[PDB]
Amino acid sequence: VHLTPEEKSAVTALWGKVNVDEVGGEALGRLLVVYPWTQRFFESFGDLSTPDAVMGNPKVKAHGKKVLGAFSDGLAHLDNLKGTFATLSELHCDKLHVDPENFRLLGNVLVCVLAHHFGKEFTPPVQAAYQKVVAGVANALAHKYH
Amino acid sequence: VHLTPEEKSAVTALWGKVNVDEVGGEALGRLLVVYPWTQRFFESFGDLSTPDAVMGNPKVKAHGKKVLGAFSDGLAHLDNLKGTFATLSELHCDKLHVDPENFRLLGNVLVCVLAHHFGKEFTPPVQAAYQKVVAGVANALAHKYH
Amino acid sequence: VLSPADKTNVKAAWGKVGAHAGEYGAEALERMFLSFPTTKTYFPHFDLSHGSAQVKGHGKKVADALTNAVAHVDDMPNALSALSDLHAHKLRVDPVNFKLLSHCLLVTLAAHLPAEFTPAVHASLDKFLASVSTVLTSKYR
Amino acid sequence: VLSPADKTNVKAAWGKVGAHAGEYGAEALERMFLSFPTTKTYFPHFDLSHGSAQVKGHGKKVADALTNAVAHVDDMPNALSALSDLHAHKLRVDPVNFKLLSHCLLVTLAAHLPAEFTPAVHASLDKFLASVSTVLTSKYR
Ligand code: HEM
Ligand code: HEM
Ligand code: HEM
Ligand code: HEM
Repeated sequence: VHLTPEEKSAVTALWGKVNVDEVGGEALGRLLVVYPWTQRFFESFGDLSTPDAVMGNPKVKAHGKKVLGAFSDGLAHLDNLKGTFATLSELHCDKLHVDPENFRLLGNVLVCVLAHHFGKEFTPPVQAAYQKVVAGVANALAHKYH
Repeated sequence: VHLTPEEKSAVTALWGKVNVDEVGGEALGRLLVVYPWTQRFFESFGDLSTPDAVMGNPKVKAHGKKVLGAFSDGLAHLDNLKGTFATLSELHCDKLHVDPENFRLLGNVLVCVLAHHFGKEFTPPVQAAYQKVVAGVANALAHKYH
Repeated sequence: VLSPADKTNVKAAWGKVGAHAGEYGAEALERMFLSFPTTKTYFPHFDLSHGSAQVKGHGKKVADALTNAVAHVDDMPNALSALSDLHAHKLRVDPVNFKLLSHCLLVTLAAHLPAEFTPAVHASLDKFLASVSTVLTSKYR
Repeated sequence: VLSPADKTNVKAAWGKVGAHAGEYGAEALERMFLSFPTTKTYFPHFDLSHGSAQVKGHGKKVADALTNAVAHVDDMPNALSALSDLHAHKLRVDPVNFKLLSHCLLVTLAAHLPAEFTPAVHASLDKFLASVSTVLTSKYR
């Protein structure tokens, strides 16, 4: 991070306009649909074969809440973006072995979804700031491939 | 980093068997040949159009010496791999704006060249350790995109 | 590959984006220029500035070539050729840069088009542009 | 694309790697398994161990499919099809994983083949495998 006083705020102010519990998962939904290999890791999970049966997996809707979960712990703990995440990265990295660029697909699609929902008010200087958090949350979970 | 006592040593011990001044550049050579966009950044430089006229650019041979240069400052300062490089990353990032994955192509091809030259003694547990330095030197120069 | 039905979600998602393709292809340069500052390197001759008439004028161009691809999609090779020599021969764009316009373009269908932008379509648009950039990068490979 | 003369550096660099293609395709699994540990995830049923007869037995397979590609290279689509449904339909390999075998494979031509491994050829092999993985990843796109 850095977020300039003035990025800090376009960001902090879209977010509590944010219905977590149902964004958390339009996002995990959309990730297993657009980027399928990710499915390999959620077979603990259900029918994931036609797009409709994901976006209505009470199970894909549930894990996604956990995950808007920790963008939240980040969207503001932007100061170690690095330590809010040690455990999950220990988790995601040397436990499930998700390759680190599936970390960027996810914050990336999360943005497609921040945009899909707020339309015109996701001006571009306002997206530009989210590619920064995101690229940040992603440099953080990946910090144990070193 | 980390390098386990025992990685540390297969690494430290290929390197001084290493003719820097002429490896530095079989590598920069090979990068502008295999991955051309990189050329965009060395027009301060010469004929770079057929492979022979690069590998014998006294100018591509010269800059490459600078660069085995700083793998050297790294191959052993592996402790901040992060601070030996602040200035160059300031340099490579917010000065020339090289995208960070051209950082991995370069350490990557550097390995193709460590292998081309030492043949059979670049056993695999011995390459495996160089993908680690390398991925390290590359997470370091890129540290200002945050 | 790009199947019978992905070629239908795009023939259709573009169907409705019409009279606008040009305001859109320029809203997406703006977004790539702002978020991934590292692409500015190539438009040194642009006011990568916000009302900028050059970026507005180029949206029209990126958007004109997107459409010839949407039309002619069963054969991008051929139609997109000279944009695939210019981009790769004359200009040398690092190919990681297609991934990113690719993405701002979708953050844009998304923000101007909500009901047609269903998840299945979010996948086809993405499959469509992953193919425009493969064609765009091929004198490369 | 894959030009008149890249299709000649590969027809030839493979020419000389012959009777060995199988020791080589397995020296390169070993190297990908060791260096990028994150690919182990898929061979849970392998001794990703060093003498391992399964990895030795699969080198033969990766190396048998590399060759059908070197032969049939003016049309990979067709020949590599069932390895491009298995890899992408049945197994779901993250496509960033082709980039990396792609690279260990070259650290291997390199280490067993020095005089034929000139810089122009280091580029064609790379162009060749960037095409095997594009074919391998296409039910994807
Ligand atoms: C912003 C990026 C991501 C964040 C913040 C995140 C966060 C989380 C969290 C909080 C959990 C549950 C932790 C707990 O309950 O204790 C989890 C689980 C999981 N995540 Fe991630 N995740 C991210 C990206 C990814 C990606 C790209 C994948 C690749 C498929 C992935 C795969 C998984 C899997 C398989 C689990 C199951 C947990 C387990 O079984 O141990 N995640 N994630
Ligand atoms: C291990 C990765 C790399 C290292 C260690 C490295 C190191 C260096 C060093 C030491 C210099 C000269 C600094 C000085 O003399 O003060 C330099 C210059 C330069 N490097 Fe890098 N480099 C790396 C990767 C790259 C990549 C991927 C590119 C992309 C083309 C690149 C492009 C350049 C350019 C254009 C210059 C010219 C310097 C200038 O004009 O300011 N380098 N590099
Ligand atoms: C969807 C992918 C893209 C498409 C369809 C596309 C299309 C085009 C077209 C049609 C032109 C002008 C055509 C002509 O005048 O003959 C152009 C020019 C250009 N494009 Fe792209 N482009 C794409 C991606 C990119 C990316 C990622 C970059 C990154 C640098 C880029 C940089 C440029 C530049 C620098 C020019 C020339 C600008 C000038 O000097 O006027 N393009 N592009
Ligand atoms: C040069 C690129 C590659 C080629 C040419 C290739 C080729 C093959 C072939 C021919 C088979 C077996 C064919 C058959 O039995 O019908 C196979 C199996 C397999 N490949 Fe690949 N492969 C490549 C890259 C990869 C990568 C990057 C991965 C990463 C996971 C991978 C994972 C697998 C797995 C898991 C199997 C099945 C193993 C088993 O259960 O027996 N392959 N591959």
